[PDB]
Parts: sequence; structure tokens; C-alpha cells
Amino acid sequence: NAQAEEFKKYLETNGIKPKQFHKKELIFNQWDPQEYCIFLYDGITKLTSISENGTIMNLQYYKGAFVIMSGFIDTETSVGYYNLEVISEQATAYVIKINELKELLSKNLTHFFYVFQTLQKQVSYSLAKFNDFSINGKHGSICGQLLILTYVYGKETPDGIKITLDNLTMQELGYSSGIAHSSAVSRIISKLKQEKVIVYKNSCFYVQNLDYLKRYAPKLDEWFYLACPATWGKLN
Amino acid sequence: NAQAEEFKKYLETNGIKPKQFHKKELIFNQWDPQEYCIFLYDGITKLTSISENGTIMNLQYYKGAFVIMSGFIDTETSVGYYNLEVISEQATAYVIKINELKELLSKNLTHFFYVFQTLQKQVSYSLAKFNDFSINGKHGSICGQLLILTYVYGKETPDGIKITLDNLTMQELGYSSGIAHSSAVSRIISKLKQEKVIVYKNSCFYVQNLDYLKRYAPKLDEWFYLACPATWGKLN
DNA sequence: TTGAGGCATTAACATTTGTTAACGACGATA
DNA sequence: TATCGTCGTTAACAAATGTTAATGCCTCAA
Repeated sequence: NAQAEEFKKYLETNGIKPKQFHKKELIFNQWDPQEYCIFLYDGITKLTSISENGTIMNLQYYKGAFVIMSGFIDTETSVGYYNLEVISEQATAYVIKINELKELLSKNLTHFFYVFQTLQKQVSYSLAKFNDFSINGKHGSICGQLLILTYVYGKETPDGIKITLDNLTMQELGYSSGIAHSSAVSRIISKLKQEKVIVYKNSCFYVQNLDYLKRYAPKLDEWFYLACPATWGKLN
Repeated sequence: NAQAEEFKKYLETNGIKPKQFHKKELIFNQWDPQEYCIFLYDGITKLTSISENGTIMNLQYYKGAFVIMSGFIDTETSVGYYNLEVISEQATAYVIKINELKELLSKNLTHFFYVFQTLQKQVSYSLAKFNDFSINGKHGSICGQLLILTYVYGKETPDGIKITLDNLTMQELGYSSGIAHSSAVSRIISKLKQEKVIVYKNSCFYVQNLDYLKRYAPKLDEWFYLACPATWGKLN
């Protein structure tokens, strides 16, 4: 991304250098809140939360470049108790204290409307996901995530559309759609395969019937068409 | 309250006078997609979406002062095809064509951080609402949506916390929670009355054991503490 | 006064999803 | 080569929710 690269070197010009993280690491966590601004530049991460009884919940994924904030700008108070876990083999993110971003960004606007728009991307994405997940129950919740992972981690192949993901177990899908037991998620997929909407090939899932997932996740498909038109056009 | 007070003037001091709306009026709709930046000053509205199937979905509610984006501040394209229906007897707001917001907000950067912070309040809200609705299915969805209603529009009476709202018909909560048929939402609420949680008096809902809702809407309760603490304190 | 329409409640029944358990396939370790 | 643990399936039963229909309470309009 062009804007993300211009922002990259705008930080290094002010003493902000990249930290390196490895898989299973938490850049921040729900238990020791620090209000930072994370400019995830490279790597795949997931924003999670754990209930008081230990229930895991994957709220979404983040693929660099992108911006995540654990606290508000003006008040600098916590925005919420979440964990940003690194699921890729290794990730590179510029961690900057929230206090400094104010002054850094008051002296330059073109980088402000960049971080602002990523936030607009965040909002629209959250509502679209909430829209498709709340209507068709859990069936559509699985279908929704599979549509997101296809539009971001997918690519055309002869067998079907491959999803370039590792450590994508059954529980990880359930965590990302509200299912708690790995047997319920496998039961929904058993029929998605019997309806040949998807298929399993070694190390990955393959999507054959994209239009099926679209019906059970229209607003999400719409969001990719409106927010990430690049990735969207590569699958139609 | 105050950060939006000096904001309201900063708009009409540059040629943005307020337009007025009445009940059931749509400020922006999904079929006519036009990118504005609405600043709901006074009144209550609901952001809705209508599926090709004809299904209605209430994504959330908006109570002034607040900011609602219909397009991206850069590309000027629609963040999504939604409808902002006025459900109050009387609502005032300030519309800005999104192309005009850029200039208006690039010179005064104190009101820039204001709009940016409300965007963050939106993000956390969506992430929190998505967390609690996903764990406990529909039973929890109603407990969550209810909790939201008692903090924003709930005042204390000897009979409990009264949700001062018109309507709130069974179908309307179904749209907010994600249930299609009104008979089902009634089923759950018929149990919450038996469960000494809520009662229906004077054509309004009175909450008596909001802690029961906190257990089923933990992330949402945490959101009011960190984002709108004044609201949180009114009931704690 | 009667009669129409909407909202709330319940029923019953179908469908989905929650929950636990058992089986097998695979890898890893000694 | 045997054994332990992880994960993917399926079974079986329980709970929740989807779906439709019927009944009652209320307002409204003639």
C-alpha cells in the first residue's frame, strides 16, 4: 500500500523504529492495559478477548499494514481490554505511545486522513460483520468468516480457491463465530462440504462455491466491494 | 456535551446551519447512496439495513450529540448502504457533504480530534456489542441490547430503572437483537419476567436486576465504563 | 355499539445449535 | 515399535431458537 509506506518512513523520521514479534506473542493484552497505537506493518494478527470463565472470542483479524489502538486519542484512556495476538510466523509492528501520536499527527495531515480512513474501514467492517452474523445465526456466522478469509488470504487455484492460512483449526473458527465446541463447527462444515461449497486439501480449505457464502454474508461482500476494492476485484 | 457544544457553533460560523427532522424521517437511506457527515445534535435515531430478502436489521441507535459517517473522508465513497431512521418526535442535526468536511476539519484540529474520538467510541461499541451477542446466542443478544437501553435511556424509579422509550415493540427488539419473528423475542422476555429481572409497567420496561444483564453483557458494561463513564455512573 | 387491525402472549412443532462421548487418523516421543 | 496426546469426524441427547397458528387485549373508526 502506498499510503502505508509513506506513513512507515514518517515514523522512522521521528525516532520510531520497528519492533519484531514472533507467533503466539501479544503486542498488548487485556490484563496489563497500556494505551499504545500499533501500526502493524507486516504480519497477521488477531484481536481476541477472554471471558471471566476463560471463553475465548476472536473478534477479527489484522493483516499489515493497518492501525490498531488500545486507547482514545484525547483522553488517552483505555478503549477496551483486548489481546492482539501474533498468529503469523513473525510480524513487524511500530509500537508508539499514544501521547506522541498527537504531536506527530498535528504536524502533518495527509497521514491523519490515512489513519482516520483506516478507522472508517474499521467501523464499516464491524457493522457489516455484525449484520451478516446476527441474521442467519451460526450457519451464516461460519459462512461470513470464510468469506472474509477468502477475500484476504485467498487466491485462485484449479482445485478451488485456496486459503493461505496455517493453524486454522476448528476451534479457531468457532472462536471467530461464537461457537464454543469444536463438534458444532465441524457439523456445519460437514454439510458445507456435502453441499460442495468448500473442500479440504492438505494444509488448507478450498472454496468452490463463493456465491453460496455471498448469500449468507451480503453486507460483508458489500464492504469488501466498497472498502477493499482491490482484494474484492481479484475474485470476480 | 461541551466538546460538541463549541463544535455546533464552529459549524454555523462557516455556513452550516441546522436542518430539522421529525419522526420516521430518513436522513440518509441505502437506496439513494449519498456520502454526508451527519452531526446528530438533538434527537434519537436508529441505523438500520434492509436485506434483499426484505429482512430488517437494527444495527444500533444514535443519540445526539454524535457523528455518523456515510462515506469515506478520502475516496468520498459510501462506507455502507444503511438507513438512519428518525424515531424521535423531534430531531435536529447538521449535515455536511463529505467533500466539505475535509476542508472544514483540516484547519481546526481540536474539532478534528473530537470527530476522531467519536469514531473510536463507535469502534469499541461495535467490538463490545459483537463480543456479547456472539457468546450467548439470542438470549444474550436481548440481554445485551437491553443493557444498552438502560444505560442510555434508563432513569431510576422505585419500581426499577425505567427505559424511557416510545415503541420498543417486540419486533423492534428483534431487529436490534437479530430475531426475525416477534413470538420468539416474547418467549425470552416472558422468561426474564419470571426470572425476576424485568417487568413491564405503564407501557414501559422497568429493570430491576441489571447485574443479571451484566453477566450476559460483560464487554458492553465495560464499554460504558471506559467510553461514557458519566452514563455508567448514573446507575453505579 | 360492532367490527377491523395491530401488538402481545402462548402453543406445537420443526430446525438449529449446545453438550458430551466415542471412534479413528496423525504426529511425536522414547 | 509402542505409546501418549491433538485434531477431525460422527453419534446421541438436551437445550435453544426458527416458524406458524391461534387466542386475547387494546385502539380506532363508523
